[PDB]
Amino acid sequence: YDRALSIFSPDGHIFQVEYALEAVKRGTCAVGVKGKNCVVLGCERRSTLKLQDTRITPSKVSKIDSHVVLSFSGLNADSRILIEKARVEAQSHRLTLEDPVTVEYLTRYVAGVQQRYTQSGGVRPFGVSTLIAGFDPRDDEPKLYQTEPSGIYSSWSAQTIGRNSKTVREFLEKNYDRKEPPATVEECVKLTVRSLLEVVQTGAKNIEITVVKPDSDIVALSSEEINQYVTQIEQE
Amino acid sequence: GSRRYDSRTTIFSPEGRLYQVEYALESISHAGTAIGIMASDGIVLAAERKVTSTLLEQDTSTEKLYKLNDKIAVAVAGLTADAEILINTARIHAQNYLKTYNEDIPVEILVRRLSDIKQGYTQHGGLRPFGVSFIYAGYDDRYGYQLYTSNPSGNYTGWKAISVGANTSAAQTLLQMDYKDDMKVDDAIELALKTLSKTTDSSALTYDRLEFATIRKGANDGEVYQKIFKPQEIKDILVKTGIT
Amino acid sequence: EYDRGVSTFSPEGRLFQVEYSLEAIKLGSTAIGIATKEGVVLGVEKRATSPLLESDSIEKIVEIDRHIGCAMSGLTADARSMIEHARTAAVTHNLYYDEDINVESLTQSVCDLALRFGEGASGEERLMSRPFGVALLIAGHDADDGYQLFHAEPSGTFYRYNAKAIGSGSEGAQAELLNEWHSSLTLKEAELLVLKILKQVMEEKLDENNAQLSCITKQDGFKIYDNEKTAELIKELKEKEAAE
Amino acid sequence: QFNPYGDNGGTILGIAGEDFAVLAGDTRNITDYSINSRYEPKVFDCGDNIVMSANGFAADGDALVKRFKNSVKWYHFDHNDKKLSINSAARNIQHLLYGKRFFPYYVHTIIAGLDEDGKGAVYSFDPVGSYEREQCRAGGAAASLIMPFLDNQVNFKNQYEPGTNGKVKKPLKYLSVEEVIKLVRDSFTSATERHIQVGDGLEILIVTKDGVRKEFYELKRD
Amino acid sequence: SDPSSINGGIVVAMTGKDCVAIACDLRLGSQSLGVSNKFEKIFHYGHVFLGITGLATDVTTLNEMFRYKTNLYKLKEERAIEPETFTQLVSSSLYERRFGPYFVGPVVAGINSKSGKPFIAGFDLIGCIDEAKDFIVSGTASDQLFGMCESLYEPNLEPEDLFETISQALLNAADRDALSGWGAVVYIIKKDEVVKRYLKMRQD
Amino acid sequence: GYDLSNSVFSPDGRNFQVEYAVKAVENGTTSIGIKCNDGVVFAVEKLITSKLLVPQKNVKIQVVDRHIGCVYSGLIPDGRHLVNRGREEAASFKKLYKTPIPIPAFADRLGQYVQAHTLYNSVRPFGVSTIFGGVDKNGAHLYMLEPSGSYWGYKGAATGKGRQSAKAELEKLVDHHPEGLSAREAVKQAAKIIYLAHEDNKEKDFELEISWCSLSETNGLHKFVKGDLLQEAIDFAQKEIN
Amino acid sequence: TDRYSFSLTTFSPSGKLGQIDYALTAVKQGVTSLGIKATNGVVIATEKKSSSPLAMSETLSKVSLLTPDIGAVYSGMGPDYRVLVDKSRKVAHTSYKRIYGEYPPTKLLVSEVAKIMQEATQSGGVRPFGVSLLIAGHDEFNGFSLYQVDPSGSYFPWKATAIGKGSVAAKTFLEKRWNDELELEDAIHIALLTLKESVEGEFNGDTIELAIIGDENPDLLGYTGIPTDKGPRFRKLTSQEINDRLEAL
Amino acid sequence: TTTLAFRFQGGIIVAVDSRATAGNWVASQTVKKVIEINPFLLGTMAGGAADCQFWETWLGSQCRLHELREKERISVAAASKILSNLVYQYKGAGLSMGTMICGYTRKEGPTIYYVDSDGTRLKGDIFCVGSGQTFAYGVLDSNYKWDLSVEDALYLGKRSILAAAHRDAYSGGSVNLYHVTEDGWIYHGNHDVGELFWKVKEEEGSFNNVIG
Amino acid sequence: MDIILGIRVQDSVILASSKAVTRGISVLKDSDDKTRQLSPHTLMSFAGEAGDTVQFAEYIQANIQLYSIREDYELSPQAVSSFVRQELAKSIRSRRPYQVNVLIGGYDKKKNKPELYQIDYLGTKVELPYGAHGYSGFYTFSLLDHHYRPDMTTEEGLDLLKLCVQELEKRMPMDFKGVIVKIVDKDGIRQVDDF
Repeated sequence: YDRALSIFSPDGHIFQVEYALEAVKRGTCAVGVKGKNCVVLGCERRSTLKLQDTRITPSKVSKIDSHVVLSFSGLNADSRILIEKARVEAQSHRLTLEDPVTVEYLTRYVAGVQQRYTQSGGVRPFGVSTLIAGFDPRDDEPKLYQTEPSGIYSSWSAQTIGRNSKTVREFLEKNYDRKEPPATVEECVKLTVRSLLEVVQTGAKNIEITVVKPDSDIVALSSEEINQYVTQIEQE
Repeated sequence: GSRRYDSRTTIFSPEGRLYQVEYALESISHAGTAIGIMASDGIVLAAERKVTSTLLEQDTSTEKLYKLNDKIAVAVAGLTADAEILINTARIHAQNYLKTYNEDIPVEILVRRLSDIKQGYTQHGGLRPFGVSFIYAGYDDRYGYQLYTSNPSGNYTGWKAISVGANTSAAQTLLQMDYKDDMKVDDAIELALKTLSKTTDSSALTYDRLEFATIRKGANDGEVYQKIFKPQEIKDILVKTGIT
Repeated sequence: EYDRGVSTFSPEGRLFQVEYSLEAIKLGSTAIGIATKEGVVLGVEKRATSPLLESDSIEKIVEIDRHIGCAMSGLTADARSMIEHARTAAVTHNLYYDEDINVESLTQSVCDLALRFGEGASGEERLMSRPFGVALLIAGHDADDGYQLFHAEPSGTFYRYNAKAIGSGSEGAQAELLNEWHSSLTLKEAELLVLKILKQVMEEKLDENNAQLSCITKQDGFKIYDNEKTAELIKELKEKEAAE
Repeated sequence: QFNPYGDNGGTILGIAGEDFAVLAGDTRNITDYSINSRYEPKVFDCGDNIVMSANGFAADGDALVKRFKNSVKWYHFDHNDKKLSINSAARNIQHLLYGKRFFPYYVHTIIAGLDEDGKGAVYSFDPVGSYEREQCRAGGAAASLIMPFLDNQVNFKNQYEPGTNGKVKKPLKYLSVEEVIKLVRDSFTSATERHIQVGDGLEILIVTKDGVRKEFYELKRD
Repeated sequence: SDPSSINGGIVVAMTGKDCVAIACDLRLGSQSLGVSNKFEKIFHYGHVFLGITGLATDVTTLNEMFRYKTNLYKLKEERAIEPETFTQLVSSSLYERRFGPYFVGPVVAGINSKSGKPFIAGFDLIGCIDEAKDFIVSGTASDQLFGMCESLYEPNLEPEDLFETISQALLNAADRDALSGWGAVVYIIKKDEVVKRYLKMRQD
Repeated sequence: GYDLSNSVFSPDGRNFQVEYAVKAVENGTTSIGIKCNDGVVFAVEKLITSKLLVPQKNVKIQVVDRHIGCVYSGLIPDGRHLVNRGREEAASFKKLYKTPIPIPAFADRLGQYVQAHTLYNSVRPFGVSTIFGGVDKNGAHLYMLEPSGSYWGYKGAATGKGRQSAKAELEKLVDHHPEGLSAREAVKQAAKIIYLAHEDNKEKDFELEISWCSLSETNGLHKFVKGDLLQEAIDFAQKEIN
Repeated sequence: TDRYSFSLTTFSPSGKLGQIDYALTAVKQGVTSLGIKATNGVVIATEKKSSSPLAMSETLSKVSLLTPDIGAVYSGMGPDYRVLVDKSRKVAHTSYKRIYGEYPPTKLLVSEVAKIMQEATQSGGVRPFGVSLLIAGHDEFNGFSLYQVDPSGSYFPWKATAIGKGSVAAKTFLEKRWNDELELEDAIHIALLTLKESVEGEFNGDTIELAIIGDENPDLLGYTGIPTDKGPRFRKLTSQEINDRLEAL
Repeated sequence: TTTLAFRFQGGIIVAVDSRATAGNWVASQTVKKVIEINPFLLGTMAGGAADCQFWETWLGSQCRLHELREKERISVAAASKILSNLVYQYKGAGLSMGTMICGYTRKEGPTIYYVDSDGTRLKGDIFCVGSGQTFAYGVLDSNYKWDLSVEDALYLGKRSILAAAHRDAYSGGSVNLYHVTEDGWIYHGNHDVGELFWKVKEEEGSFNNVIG
Repeated sequence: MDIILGIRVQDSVILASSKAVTRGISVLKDSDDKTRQLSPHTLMSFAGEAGDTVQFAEYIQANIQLYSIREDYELSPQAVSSFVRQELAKSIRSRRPYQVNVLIGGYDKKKNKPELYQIDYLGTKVELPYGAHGYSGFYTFSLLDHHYRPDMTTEEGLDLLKLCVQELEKRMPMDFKGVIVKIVDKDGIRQVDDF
């Protein structure tokens, strides 16, 4: 095979990238908030339908390291390819360089797959837009990045990707200071929940929160834990 | 012309959605109902064949239920032909994991693997995806019984009860009103059959058009024993539920 | 049409996709560049859009090596491929010769990567279907011709320039260069010149969290100026607008 | 059974100056006790003030020169008429050597010229790769007859100022091109007498930035 | 040394009438050193029993190799595999590595379930079908076993005449060999029940 | 329809694209080949489109092995590429069998290659007709190879714009000589029928090139005609048409 | 280049794969063929037709041997059956007679041939063979079995079936004529009778090709002296033998 | 041949000889065995002359490549394990390797690693590798202290090479001293072994088996 | 051959490895760990043929961790030893044989029972209640078989390990310069400062 699928557009664009970004619109919604001591990635699960087990359904934030997590927006099929690939890079980086992955290394890696499939004829880039966050070893500094199916990456202090990310981002502008992230763990988790309470709703059955704190601490907070923060937001 | 005759079917549409993946879901609504219900003592898989004739031999027919390994079987809804290739890739992969780790493959990994193959067809080669939907009954000791559906895009969704194929919506409303979280395999066997009786594809539901299989933890010592019933053992349960 | 092929000529006499590449530079955040014989300065815009962007870790300034700097403007999906290749090329030269690579030779190598459109033209391996969409301002100092500034196209063509501005606001920048470039500029007078032309094609308040300056100097190497220095230079420009 | 290596003898001597360099070598080619050729210099000018001699097993040594002079061409073509350094020359030869290091060469290679400081520079290579800067280095079969004597007259090794009795060493000298020509001629004439792979002719190459000179002197036929 | 006779291990098998029996020692060592007394060489797929002697890693790699193949067969035909089809399979898989050969001796012992006929076969290192209807022995003290089983046996033993002869034949060979013995296990294989019986043997 | 490639095929039993490529040969220079008793005399019109050109320095005549002349018409690069391929083939034969390749054998190998590109869509059909022949131990031969990949033995052949003019005269030449004629005399006749075939090319002026492989003069080796011999042929033809 | 590696099969927008619908049309332009499974044999039958009356039909084979106890018969295109039967023979030998050293089970073989079809709907430069095959056989593990192979690349076991352009007529005829217990002799009489209504040619044994996978024959095995080994279950009936059975209807 | 390196508080002293031989005969008296991998890393030449130099030049290529990509200077742990895997490949193809990579940084301190041709990566505060490593060890480790002055450390480096030159046939030439600090390596010149010997004999009172 | 002893007790596994490094005829280091965590509840110690051991331990560490992180579950000691056995079996066929002898001691949480394995460089996994490799193992096996009772405690097994090391010092002519001792228990992987 070599029959081109990436064809140059008369906008100075590539047809497959514009479509990938439409796919991220259809996708799920991942939100990222960096505190002064935490990163929080909360995501939308699709499980509105009744009689659906939630023990065995793949999680929308998958841990690639012990303090670097990978979350996604877009198609549910294509996201898994970057996740399995990121884990191989993690074990390769520990073999040949020693020391856990940094967020930055993985941000470049995930872009190199999208970028490689954008330029070549025979492969289309994945319709998956990602947030890579976490800590780097011997640093209590939270790192928050976004890569997109172009193969371009940019830093953020807080971010949102996926459906009606415009609406949520506008709410997060006023309740977030670049100079002053949330200095509390609690207020950071409450901030991500409020952003999710615009689009996601459904109580807490489509709301997830993973909090990552330094010292290799990834914690997953269920529907039950998340309710606790919701009521505090309602009173507020 | 080696690009004049290519149409590009590994491309997204302006929506972000693959043409061939959308069409595949249609062609799988052609194939008959297939049901998975997860009790707690097992998993019931029950499928009604999509062809029947009276000179057709249905007593040896395998066209829905296939064993990938001794704890994992699938129901097929789509083309038999398309599914077969994946079924034998599955057998190789499950046994490969047993060969190297001396441990049976968890349900998660196998499901993820077949999904990657489906995505791989749209990712490259200009190949069409095999339009298959599987309902996986699987056991592992880490999550107990696990129930899954995979779709021809290559994605998997956990379930408690689920249906694919013909009359997918109807079947699902019946499961929602009748399901308990404390159901036995017995309760789930009766629920599966009664649901197939309202989503039947002739006017009568018959034992010889049913494949029925369970995976039961009743089998001693903690083992899971898959039993694929004979149509003459499916007949027995058809009299239990009083269709007959 | 003629963009459905990879090498297919159009009545034009030249490639159509390549034109689209030139019209992908006009989607980039302006990169401006002034070369003098006292060192060469590269500035760049970043483009804030939110108080939720971290911009002092984002830059379009890149180090290819100690003695060569680069600024990129256009599609930056494409620029990642080219910058990694520039980084290898420099290191290969220093592997093979234990010597500094010329700015002209380094640029010429990156133009060879830029010509890799086609999937069946010549003998050399094609790793793309189309052209890139990004232009470069590779500045540097070599000990042969001194300070150098090259502008490299995604075409696979390069020119030596004394001053060049690429990006969205390139034409409005280039008008200011014709009247404001002269041979008796200094390093610091050049540095203020960058910000002057950048301020017009800036769509926001010109400040130090959406502009980045960098020099390449013989004796200091490649130094990326910190936002403190950028903030100072910006303020002194407003004092020379308080002279008019 | 086939052994694809042999020996063709010969001898070289490269001396780094202070604004000159001299690379000299014999024009005798042998295989054991047979004289192959009376006249056939192995000391080649390669152009641009670099001289290279790859001495020992001739077939390998020739190959190295062919490819190196090809690299001179590709340096001007692909680096845009950049003038070749001695430095740059050295590393490039090392790649041609380490490449067939598992199918080893068997030459001792020396280059000489001026570096861009405007002084002489000599680098000498072992037969698989690696080189280091030296002042004087010999190579070839008669190398160890020529070496200690050149060190005594150039670096003043194990010489002391008269009547200090090994307390004040006779400092390093100032060399001139003329002086060194005398030392080369003296040493090779001794070598012809006390070694058999040396003789028939001597060709001394002088490198400056004023040009490269080839000067021939005869040796004995024995 | 020879990588077949570096860890030893021995398997005896005899036919009876309406029965077969296979037995092995539990001794598995590396060279002179005894490593384990907790290692069984008898495996079974359906009503076929596989004993395997020779080089240790090839014992265990071939054990899982034949498991890979018989799973495929079983799921496909939805029936137990027969001793005769298993022989053919063993012969072909050993011949796959002709160069860089396997260094084992597999032993096939079962009862044909479509006639009730006891059935045994042996294989060698490159693997060839070795039919007999008296005994098949393989390993390093196979040589010893060939004399011992010949001497004791008289055609078509009873299941328990079978157990008395087969118990002896192994123990005397197995303590007459350095890399065999260290315990023993005997399967007496009938059409309907398999009894597994350990033998008290002298620790050697 | 039915020209979009060459794995299209029409209900007419024709391939259209390949017939179209014969029209490129019709736009070429005139070239002739006369099969003689003891050899072949080729001649080709070389146009003088400007006095800027350098005469008898741009050959359309490339030798293959040592005894097979090849001269063509149509698209000049495509025919030079065809002859490059066949020079590799000639060498392989000489390698394996330690003898120069025969004329029927050389034809077969070229024919498969040109035949292959009218089946694949990955490689473009030819647009050349080549006239090639020579003397080996099996006699003199003359072959004309279509871009469709057809050849035959010939007593006379032509291709180019002036193939009409050449062919008519070869009929009369076969009526002059009902077995054929000497190679020596055919030097004068190759010129003669090029000069008549320049009446569709008398808008221009031309340079006459003649090449031959003949047993009786060159000892069955392929050489060029030129010098006093060429000028005798030119004088012959000049007088005939006046 | 040669960028054909994209599939020539594609989903249709109302579901269903367009290419195999087209191939299924090619089955209904072909001859008629049928299989009746008895309890003590199988009979398979097809009609012979020729491109010229000067063509011999005594050298024309549309029933082919895959293995000794297992036969095949086609409906559809001649060319498409001709290569594909060779591939059916090939995969029985590479993967079960070089690994399991014996002739494959009927169930097993039918599955393998559907894999071959399945990769002729995948990738460019291929398109599915436009035939349906009946693979009648006997194995020693699943008994007699009668199969129908689809150009889909799916299979189904049957008790009696038909394929070809006159298939619908033939199976409705067979609907009344099939019983739980059958004789092979009665099976033959039904087979020729059913095919009389679907053949527009002669109905002589010259033009009706008949083959049974009935009881095995150890005198066609080619050796004797191992009782244990069994001979071909297949037996093609020559033209005179088929005429005797026409009088016995 | 003798190359050694030792940690202390000040960083790492790298000290090496300069005699290299070819056969019984002494090819050179001015062959540097230190390969400056970059401004913050030193490597020592031991094992094959060819292999060691080539691969430590290539390591510095890969060092620059890490530094540009991450924007931060390479980990020394990372450098050693890059070189190791590659030699392990040419394990069973015959390469000869022994280097000590020496570095000092801000996130692990001074660290020495020993890379082998078999592909070893050893941590240690001391290594002596070469043909005269046994005479280097003796005197070095008797006078070793983790608490050590930088001045004293340079004299101990000298003295270990000087011992090796005395006893070993292939060792000697000259001494090159480097003090790797956090800020990178500083070069402290070349000191001739031949003049060092008689000075130290007078100064310390050592080498009293030698006539004088 | 570097010291590598295993002793399975009835609530943990106790592994021990040699600190000495010997390449050539010279000791280069006399305090260096020769053990690496594979999983948070499985440990592998390694000894064998210089430099093969180092590389392949970091290789296996990477492989098992790839699966363990992907699925978020840690593999049983039984499974881990089988995987290692697979690579070793393959590696002797391969171009360069790998000489790596490893004791993989782990606490099975699945069955909630300690397990200890001895894997030779041939690739044969065997469960034992104690193990060893190298020549040193020759002297300790008789001690271990003397003093092992099936109801062991962690401290009795530490005390027995001290005996094995004292006997080793007498009968082996090689210095191993003490051992590192590690416990793989249900509470993690810990070190003890007893030797």
